[PDB]
Amino acid sequence: QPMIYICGECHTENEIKSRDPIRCRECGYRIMYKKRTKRLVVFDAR
Amino acid sequence: IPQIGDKFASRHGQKGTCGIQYRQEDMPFTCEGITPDIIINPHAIPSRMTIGHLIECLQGKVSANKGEIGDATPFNDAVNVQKISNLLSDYGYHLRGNEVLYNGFTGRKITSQIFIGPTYYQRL
Amino acid sequence: MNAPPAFESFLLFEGEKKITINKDTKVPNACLFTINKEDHTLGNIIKSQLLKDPQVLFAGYKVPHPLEHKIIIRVQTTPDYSPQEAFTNAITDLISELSLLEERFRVAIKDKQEG
Amino acid sequence: MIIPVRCFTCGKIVGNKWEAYLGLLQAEYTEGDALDALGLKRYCCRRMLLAHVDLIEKLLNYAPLEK
Amino acid sequence: PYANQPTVRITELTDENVKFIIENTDLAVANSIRRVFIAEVPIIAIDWVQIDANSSVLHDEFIAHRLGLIPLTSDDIVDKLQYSRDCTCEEFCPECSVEFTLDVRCNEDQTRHVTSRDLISNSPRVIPVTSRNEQDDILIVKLRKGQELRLRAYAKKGFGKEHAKWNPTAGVAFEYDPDNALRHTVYPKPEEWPKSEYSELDEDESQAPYDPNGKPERFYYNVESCGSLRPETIVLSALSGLKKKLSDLQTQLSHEIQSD
Ligand SMILES: [Zn+2]
Ligand SMILES: [Zn+2]
Ligand SMILES: [Zn+2]
Repeated sequence: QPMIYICGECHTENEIKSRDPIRCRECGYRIMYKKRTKRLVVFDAR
Repeated sequence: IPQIGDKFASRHGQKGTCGIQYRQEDMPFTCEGITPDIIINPHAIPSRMTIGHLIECLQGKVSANKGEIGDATPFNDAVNVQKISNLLSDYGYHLRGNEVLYNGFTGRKITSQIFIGPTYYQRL
Repeated sequence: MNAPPAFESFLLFEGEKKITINKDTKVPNACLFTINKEDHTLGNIIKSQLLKDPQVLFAGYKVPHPLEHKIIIRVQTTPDYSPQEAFTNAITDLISELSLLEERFRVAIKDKQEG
Repeated sequence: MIIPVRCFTCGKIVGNKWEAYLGLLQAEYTEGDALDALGLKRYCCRRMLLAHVDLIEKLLNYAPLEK
Repeated sequence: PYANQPTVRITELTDENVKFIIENTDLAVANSIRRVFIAEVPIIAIDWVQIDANSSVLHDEFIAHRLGLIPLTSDDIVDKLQYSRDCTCEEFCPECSVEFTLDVRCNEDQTRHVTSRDLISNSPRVIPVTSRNEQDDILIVKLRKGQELRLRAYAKKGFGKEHAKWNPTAGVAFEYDPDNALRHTVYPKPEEWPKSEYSELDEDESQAPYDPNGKPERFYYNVESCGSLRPETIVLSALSGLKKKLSDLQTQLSHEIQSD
């Protein structure tokens, strides 16, 4: 539900809800990245 | 991961796709158990006259055995094939870059001594 | 996309026989042994051991396709002998040779580590 | 980008030799003598160490995504 | 019509390689032994990775592939473990697999070298070779301050036919007839070729006189170990594996003969 994103410039973990302009609350940077999922991906070391 | 059908090329116009992949026990090997990473067909050389491929392979064998980087600058009279061959004969190899290889499937020597050595290949 | 799993070279598929014997009708006293999930490693030794049998008239093997994972070994023997018997004796002889080689390598290692 | 683990040709481990190789090079070894000190006698493994470009050192000049 | 009586003579035995000679055997037997060294001598290697966190500059498959190629000491454990095909357990169990854990975080300013020493195992017998009690540790990844790598691997039993990471050899030198007496090679200029290390010829003589009645005997081997198995363990396991391949083949042969 929270969908916490990371700032491209300040690297801050901040929560943003839908219908919200994409703005970091710590520095106002406009580019955000999603965090790595918690799902379990498996690799054959090959 | 490279596979049958992927296109590879040397720096001499010698392009080609992977026909098949053999495991290390299926590939031909030298007396010291070096198997080729790639095997290319001799028929790609004569019509094309990519002698730079062969000189680069020989220079690369010298470079790897000597611990240096070969100088393949185009117009350099201080580097010719006879010098490279004389250098390679100092590291216990046939001066022309040939080696006795053994058939990986049967282990018998191949009657024709094969030309083998490091060459810079590209994955396209 | 089309890469077979690497175990398919070694593992038998369900309902697939390791070895199948088919009578060769062209000449008498000949058989084709289609061995699945083996390669030159066993084919070459079985062929070369069969060539040591004077009652074997033909002994050859082939991997019909490298991308496929079977070998075919053709064995023809003299009329008083059998290709199945020849193949069995070849495997027995290879096993005995490898047992002797293993014991002698153990002895050589013991000598080398000791003195 | 990083030193391979095995030699592509033989499968000898070269992953543990890059740092030692660099330390020998700053110790005023020639590349050949350095490769001899690490025990890379086949020209395939000498190829592995001698032709390696440590790009990871340049990729570590960028700050990570998370602090 | 019967087996060979091969003899053996080991000319060098170190922790890194074994140099030996097999005499009075067929070339096919010698080459099948050579091939089994590379492709049918099982060892333990990481074949399952679960990346819980990877902030490093190498993507997940890069790290996984890199972990798979780290040799793990397999000497006495490989014979005991089962193939996960044969294990009657779920995905994993201690009878068919070995658990590794890696958890590194670069908090300090200098680059942190995540090496094979950071691969912590549940089994003390199966550990990275470099981590075994000199040679440095294999480098998995370099981390910058703030980067972190946390994963959980499982190592399995396999051999080189399935993947080169299960290949225990770091080179198998194989040779026979060092002086070209059988003329299985034909040198256009025999004087131009260097002499084998196993040659017994005076320097004026380039190759031995041709032997019309000759057969390949006296095969010279130099089996170099990647670290997982001892070289002599590689050779012994190769002979045992080839013998069990032949035994299984004979069992199936007997079933086919009797079923007809
Ligand atoms: Zn921000
Ligand atoms: Zn190598
Ligand atoms: Zn299990």
